[PDB]
Amino acid sequence: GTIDGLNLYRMVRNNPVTLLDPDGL
Amino acid sequence: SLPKGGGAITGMGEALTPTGPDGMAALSLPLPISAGRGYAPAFTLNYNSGAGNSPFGLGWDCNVMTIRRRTHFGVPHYDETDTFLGPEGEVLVVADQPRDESTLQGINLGATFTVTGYRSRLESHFSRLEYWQPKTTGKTDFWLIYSPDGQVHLLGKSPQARISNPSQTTQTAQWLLEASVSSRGEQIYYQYRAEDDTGCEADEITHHLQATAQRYLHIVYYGNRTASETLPGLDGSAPSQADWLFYLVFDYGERSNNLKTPPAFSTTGSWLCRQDRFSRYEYGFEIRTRRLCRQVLMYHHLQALDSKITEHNGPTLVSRLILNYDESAIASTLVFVRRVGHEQDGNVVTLPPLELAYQDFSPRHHAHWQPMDVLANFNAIQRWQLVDLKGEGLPGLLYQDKGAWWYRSAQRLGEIGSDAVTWEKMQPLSVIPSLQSNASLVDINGDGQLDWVITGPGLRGYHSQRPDGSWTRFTPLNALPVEYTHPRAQLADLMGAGLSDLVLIGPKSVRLYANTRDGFAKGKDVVQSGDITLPVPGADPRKLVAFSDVLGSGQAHLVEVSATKVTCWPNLGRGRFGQPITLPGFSQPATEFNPAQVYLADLDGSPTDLIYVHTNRLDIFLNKSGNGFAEPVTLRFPEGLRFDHTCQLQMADVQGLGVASLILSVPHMSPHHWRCDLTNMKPWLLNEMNNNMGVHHTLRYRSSSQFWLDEKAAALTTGQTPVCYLPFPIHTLWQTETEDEISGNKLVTTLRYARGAWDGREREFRGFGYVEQTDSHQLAQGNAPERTPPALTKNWYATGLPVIDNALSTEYWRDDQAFAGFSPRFTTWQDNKDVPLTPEDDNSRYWFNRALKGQLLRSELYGLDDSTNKHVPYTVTEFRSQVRRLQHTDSRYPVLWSSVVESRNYHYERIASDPQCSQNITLSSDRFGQPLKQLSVQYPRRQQPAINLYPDTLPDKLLANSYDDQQRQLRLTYQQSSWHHLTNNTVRVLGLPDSTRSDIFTYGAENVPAGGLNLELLSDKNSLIADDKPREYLGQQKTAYTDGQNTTPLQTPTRQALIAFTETTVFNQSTLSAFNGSIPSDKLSTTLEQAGYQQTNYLFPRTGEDKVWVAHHGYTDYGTAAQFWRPQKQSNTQLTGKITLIWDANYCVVVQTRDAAGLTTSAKYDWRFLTPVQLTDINDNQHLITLDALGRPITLRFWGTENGKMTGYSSPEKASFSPPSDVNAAIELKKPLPVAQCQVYAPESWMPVLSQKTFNRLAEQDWQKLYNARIITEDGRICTLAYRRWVQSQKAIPQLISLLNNGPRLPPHSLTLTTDRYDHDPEQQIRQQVVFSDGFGRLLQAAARHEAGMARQRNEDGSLIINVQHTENRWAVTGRTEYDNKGQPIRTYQPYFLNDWRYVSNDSARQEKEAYADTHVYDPIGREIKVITAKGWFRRTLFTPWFTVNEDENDTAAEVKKNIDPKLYQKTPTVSVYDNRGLIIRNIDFHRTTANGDPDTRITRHQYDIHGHLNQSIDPRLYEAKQTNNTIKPNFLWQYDLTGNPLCTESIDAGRTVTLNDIEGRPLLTVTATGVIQTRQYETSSLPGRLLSVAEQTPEEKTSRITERLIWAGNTEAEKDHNLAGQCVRHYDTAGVTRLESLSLTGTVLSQSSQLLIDTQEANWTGDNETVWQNMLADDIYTTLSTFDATGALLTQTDAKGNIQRLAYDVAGQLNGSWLTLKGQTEQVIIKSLTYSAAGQKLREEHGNDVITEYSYEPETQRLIGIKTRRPSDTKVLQDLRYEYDPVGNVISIRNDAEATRFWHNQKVMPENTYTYDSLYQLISATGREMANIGQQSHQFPSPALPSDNNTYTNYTRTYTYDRGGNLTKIQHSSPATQNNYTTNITVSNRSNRAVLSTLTEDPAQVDALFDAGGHQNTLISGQNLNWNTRGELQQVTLVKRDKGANDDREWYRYSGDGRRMLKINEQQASNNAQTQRVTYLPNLELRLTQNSTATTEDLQVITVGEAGRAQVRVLHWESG
Repeated sequence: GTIDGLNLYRMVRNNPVTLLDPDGL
Repeated sequence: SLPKGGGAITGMGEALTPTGPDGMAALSLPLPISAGRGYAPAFTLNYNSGAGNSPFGLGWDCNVMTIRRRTHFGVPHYDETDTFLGPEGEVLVVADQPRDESTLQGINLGATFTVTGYRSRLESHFSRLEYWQPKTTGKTDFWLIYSPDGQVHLLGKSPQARISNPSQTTQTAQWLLEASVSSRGEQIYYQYRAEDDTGCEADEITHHLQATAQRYLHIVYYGNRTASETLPGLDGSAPSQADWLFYLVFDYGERSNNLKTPPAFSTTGSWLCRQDRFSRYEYGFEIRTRRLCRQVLMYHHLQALDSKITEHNGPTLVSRLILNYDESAIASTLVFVRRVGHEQDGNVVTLPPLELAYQDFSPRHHAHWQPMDVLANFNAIQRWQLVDLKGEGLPGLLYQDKGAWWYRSAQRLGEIGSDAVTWEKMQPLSVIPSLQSNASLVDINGDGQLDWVITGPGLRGYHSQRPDGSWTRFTPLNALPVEYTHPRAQLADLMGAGLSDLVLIGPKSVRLYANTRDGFAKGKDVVQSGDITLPVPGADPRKLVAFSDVLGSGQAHLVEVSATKVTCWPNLGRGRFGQPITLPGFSQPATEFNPAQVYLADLDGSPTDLIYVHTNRLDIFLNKSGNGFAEPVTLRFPEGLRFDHTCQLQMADVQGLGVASLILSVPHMSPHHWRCDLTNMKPWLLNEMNNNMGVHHTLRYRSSSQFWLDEKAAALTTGQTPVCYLPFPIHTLWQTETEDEISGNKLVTTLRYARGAWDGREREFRGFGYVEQTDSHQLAQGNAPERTPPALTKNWYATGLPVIDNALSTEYWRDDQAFAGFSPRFTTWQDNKDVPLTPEDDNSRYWFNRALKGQLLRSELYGLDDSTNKHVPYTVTEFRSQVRRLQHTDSRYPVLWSSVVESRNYHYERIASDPQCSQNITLSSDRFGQPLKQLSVQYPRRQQPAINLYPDTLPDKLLANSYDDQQRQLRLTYQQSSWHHLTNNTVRVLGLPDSTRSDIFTYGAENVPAGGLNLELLSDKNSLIADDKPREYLGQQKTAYTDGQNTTPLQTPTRQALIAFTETTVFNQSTLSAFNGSIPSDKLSTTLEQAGYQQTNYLFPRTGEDKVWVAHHGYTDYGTAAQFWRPQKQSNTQLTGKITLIWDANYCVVVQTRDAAGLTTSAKYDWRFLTPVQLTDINDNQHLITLDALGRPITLRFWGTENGKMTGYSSPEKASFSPPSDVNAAIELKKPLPVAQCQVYAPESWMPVLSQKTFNRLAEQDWQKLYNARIITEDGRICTLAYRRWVQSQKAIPQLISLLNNGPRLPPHSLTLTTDRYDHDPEQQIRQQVVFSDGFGRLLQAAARHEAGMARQRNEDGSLIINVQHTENRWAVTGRTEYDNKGQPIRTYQPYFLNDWRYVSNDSARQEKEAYADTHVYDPIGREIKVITAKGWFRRTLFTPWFTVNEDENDTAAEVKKNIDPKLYQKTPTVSVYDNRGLIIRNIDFHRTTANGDPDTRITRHQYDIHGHLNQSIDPRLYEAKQTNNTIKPNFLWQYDLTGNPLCTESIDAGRTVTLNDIEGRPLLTVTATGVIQTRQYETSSLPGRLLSVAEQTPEEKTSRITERLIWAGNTEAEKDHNLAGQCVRHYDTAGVTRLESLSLTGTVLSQSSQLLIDTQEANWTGDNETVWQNMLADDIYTTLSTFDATGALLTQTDAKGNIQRLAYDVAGQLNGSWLTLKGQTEQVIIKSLTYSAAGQKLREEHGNDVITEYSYEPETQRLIGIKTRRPSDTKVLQDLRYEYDPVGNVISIRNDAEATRFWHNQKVMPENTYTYDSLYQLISATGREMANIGQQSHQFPSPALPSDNNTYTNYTRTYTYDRGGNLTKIQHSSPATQNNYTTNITVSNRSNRAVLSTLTEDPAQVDALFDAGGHQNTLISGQNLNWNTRGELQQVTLVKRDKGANDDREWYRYSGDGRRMLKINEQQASNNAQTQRVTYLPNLELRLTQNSTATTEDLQVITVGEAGRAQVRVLHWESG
């Protein structure tokens, strides 16, 4: 749900070099 | 159940009691009392600066619930006229009318008693009292108390439990409490102890006859073994020890007081007599107190609690509380408290003692004569008086000049706040004193009450036939027996014809001169009396007769002073005088004695003392508690002085400290007047404390009289005159210095009092009307210079006097927009409704306003900083009080109730224009005080002011963006309640909840009246809560009570008040509308009741409302009264089975719990503390812990069954382990250890411990002197407080100690060990952890030993060496934190490695500069406002009433002048806007890319409804699109039920999901966005209600399909052996079934299996036959079994094909090496060694390929800066990445110092990768390197660069563009060399966030067709369709569709229940090589299978070692192909 902002399709807060997503949650 | 290492023993934490109004100094100490069954005595050791002497010392008290006769008058008459005081100390009034009874609690009494009910006039607890008087004489009387919670207390039936006059047994003064009983049946019986002549010396015995009235608490019985509703001992019999389980014993020196032997319950010892023997003398008879409590012991009945053990000696001591004293003949004071516990082995363990210190009396090092330069003009040296006339607080100069009386009051001298006192100009005093006659009373300025008595020669009735000197003199009347107005008994005959003159000899001592006595002209030196006559004053001219309180009782006793003996006739009230008391110690020559040189004044402030004036000196005599005088203290007069009868010497309190001073007057010398102060600080007050854990307090007192001089001075700076209302000085607490001996931080608090009050009618102290608290912070050297401002709390209390309480509204902080001020509400109680009334007469006004006393009226919090808003308060609060009149039966007093009906709260946040106002109102309360109509009010935000007062460093128009329509709303939360109560003559249970109902009103901001809302506005007819105005339903609640027999709810509960269940509304008609379209109308009621919901009428209903849906919860079954009604069975809801509780024999604890499914939990306890010590769980595994004598876990063991075998930690019978007590030795304990954890406590480490060798260097008598003075305890400890005052006082120490100055001292620490495996030989080793604490119990640090490495070092003095050096013990220190005295962490240090475990002194590494530490700053509220990092950046927070500005490190990066674009991140802080409810409604962000472009406002809006749940949310881009179209659905619209369970989730991205929650909170029916319904099925009502199966059904499907099946393990023994009990053995998920074959002791999966379905079958598990399910599976069975260590870490794992991974662990529990053993092969090494950093991150790693990886971390920030991966075989750097960050942590730089590989022809340099971000921290630009032959980026995977291609790489550069909602919209790729620049576009929808590749469409309004209802993309790319599972899962992908319906190139997958992909199958339909890859995903195993339709082409196995993404190792294994 709304655990990672409101963009349900955004990837790692548009900061791919710094962050990462382990399980897709 | 018990601590697993996360807790410790509660820090004693004896914080000072606030005691706002009275201003005294208080303290609380808890006695070590076991709660037992739950009913225990409530006792506390209470210090109070106003308390006198007690059986515990001066200023101490241990109050017991008593009831006594009123001592306001002289003495009780013991007639009906006297009045009783309650336990609180309030006067009582008759309730109802008396009655005659003779039976009580089913026990025949013996007489016809007349019962009179009694209640207090001012009622707080609403308890009811009864007085039981026997009509027929011969029996005793007693009292009863009916508590509002059903308790009954018996007070004073047995003669041992009452205080009576030994002469007349009928006279009773205090009814001590005898017994008590609870509603359950618990009983408590107290047994007191009368006074004996044991131990006391003969002179005490002979002087004090009839000294048997005093009572001392001795033994307290509770925890009765048999249930009974009767008060124990109601017959008058002695308590039977067999009947009780717990004993609370107060020792007085009878038992042993040593640390070697434990005291026994049955003692034959001797009572001890104190030195400071004293008497009370207030009830008309001597109440001689001669004893002191030396110990408080708790004894447990072990033989009755546990039948397995027998008590030989008797009840066994469990907790010992030692009380040592500072015994002296003047007064005794408590200066030592220590908790002690004796072990079973005879050894004892001890907690650090508590040291207290009081002020001392030294009149030879503090007194020297000083002239009063003030009185230079004062020419009158012979006749004047230093007495306080008006009652200001300090004595003024009373004199007559030129034949006219004058008086000069006291006045401040110089700087305000200085104790210097001077006197003002003389004033007329128009009242002519010579008007009245001799020995008459005159008033002051015509005041109400007669104050003084005058005696003058020129007055009438004067006959002094033998005088030396005489003049008109005044005296205080209070210094005489109150019966002077009309004398009786001895006072009538002693005064006789009259009194000639009354002359003072002290502050309250008066010398008597009898008139010429007519009727007996001889006038002999004695007048007859009943007991050896009485003397006559003045007759014998060599003897002194005076009225002086030398006994310290409170009454003017008669004193006769002779040359060789003192004689005191005590006062007994009503002019009675007791037998003489010879007071020895004083004796002067019989020839030289003169009574004029005798003066009596209290100099120590403890009984009056004696001073004899000589010509050149004076001698003092300290009164030893009314039992004599000590040796004289010679004080030299001023040099060159000869005192004679012409001079004068007056004793008065010029300092106002309560102790007299020496005022000298000499005619011939200059200056004429002198002064000598014997003490500048009042003695015998607690001013210093230390708990020897690192905390040391310091109290400082200041007199209230000096405060009045300051309040008068400040009020003299203005043109007004203040009035004082405190006649006597009160030594109020002034400052409280709190010092931490570890952190050096001080916390000096300052208190300021003003507007003191005193009641002249009731002679009571009301309190101050203003208290000013100020708490400052002073930190040690080397700390940060950011000093936190000292807060300021201005509090106004109602004193009960209308003269002060009316004028207290001026000192307030004014506000033009404030709401209406509060005035008290006076109502009566008529017809069950508060009827307001205006006070009737001045007598009624006095009683009403008096009830308001002690109530806080206004509270303002100020921050005292240099900021511009320093004059503005943070929060402002004020309360309205109500006084309800209850009855008018008595003419003297009416009965009232004081309560706070209205409270108001302000949150200015130092912003006066825009406050946050809130207010709670109580509209009505019942007759017993319970509320009926409460109301919470959230006020609307004020209009935006024309003058912005917010700071100007905020972004652009942010203040204008802070305003929302939700803020401008008036919210009235109106709740109604009903209560049950049992009103009976023998039953009283109050405040029982019956039913509640909450509603909420919603009005516009224009409905607020000008002055605000009050109770009168709301009581009107048109008010906003009238019964006709609309409202919103919030819910309702009702409590059901059972009688214990049947579950049927009754109408009125019983005395036991058992709660059957709790009912809570969940649904109504309006909330149910969220099921339309998802649930029909007919099956809704059927499915709602199927879930368990029930219907019932509205509580407090209105017209047109019916049948809300409720849920009952909290079911409990209770036993019979013979079991104390303890619960037998409990249940959550009606869908789950009950749990059964099996209690012990005594019904104190639960020993066994049979769960719903029959699994049991057995508990074995320790009865010293009644806490579990050995538990048996569901799988019959034994968990065991052992405890110390104090209840602290010391060892941990467990054992049980794994795979059927019996393995575990060796039992205490298999292998016994002696727990070590030393910390250094337990570190040197090696393998093996049979315990899981070994705890070593060392809390007394802060006290120095001398070695036994230096103990031999110090002789016995030298130790005898130190052990005598309590400076050294019996063990090897030194008292910190006793040492410091022993170096200050008696400064020369007779022994040198080498441990005080620095030396080996450490804060309170504790060791913890942990084994990792069992006895059968492992790697083992010991995991050692050392935690450090402070005086407040906060973790200073924690140390953990590692295996080996290099590290800094610690010096032996406590300092840190920055040089790093190799050492054996790594001992990493983490969590290093420095706390102030309030708990807030001000410094946090990064982790590090140092040898040894000893603490590093704070001041050493404070400014070490190399040690990296963060700095925090806090506001007076406790919120963090500034955080300074190690690098120097600081993130900040700005708090406002309506928003909170959060600036990150880049936001404050501009203000660092003291990365790439500091101006870019300027003014971009996250701003969260709050409403009046305190909910986040807006989240404001600022977008900016260039250092010049002004930012974009990113506003995200969240709307909360009136119910308070998150209703709507809309992102910025849809908000912008909505401002042009209000018909756009927001990003999220949630519907909830009344409780808050989300029912409907309406999202434009992921569709609409509807879910029906169960009553236990379980997912019953879930409807997805596509339309599929998911129904879940649970176990029957008689089971834990776990899940059984899950059924799903699409709209296309007609019958459901069971996709998941659950099969839970039984209770059979065969399943306990594999530890399977309570677990799901077989789980039939959609992919396949996972079976649980075995479990470990720690619960980890030993052995499990998995079996997959066939590809041509869907997961549908119909029927209840388990065999048809096994027909759909595959023959391949994948079983993964593994083994674990004791700490739940994986050692070995076996895959499905037989490969094993071995994982060894280090001493720190971190993996230090990995191994891999292929099947049929040898064990080859994967990870050789593994070293880690301080913070636990990986540091260096060497693999089996012999290639080493080096990690580098930023020591300031613990961030990864570099990765070096070199291979030492050829010394070639394969990869050297080096990262660089910005202050937030975004990756901006990635350089590579490694030379490129051989694949790249003619390439040696690797270009740098750099990145830029916007303020929103989205990746804007990136410069990477791409190989030349990549072409355009597509889903197609590129081709590798083979070494023969001579391939090259070229730099590229991408720039990204982002939607305002976060969607990526464009990628501008550009490579300058390869000339292949392309652009990738993403079309985003107009109404959602669904965005696809531009090639699919460029139309926004067409994208929503490319997505399903659930939000899944139905088409990946042109020609590739994606089908999806019923669980939002990617079912199948079609790669290349082939025509004519043929089978195509497709891929499809299969996942488990938790979503993990277990299967992947790809298909190719090529004509040449039709191949189908099949991959099966298993734990650390991949099964890749490629098959042609001809034969099997390839069989591959992939083995994974480690987790993915963290240096995982892959091993490909081929069977074929």
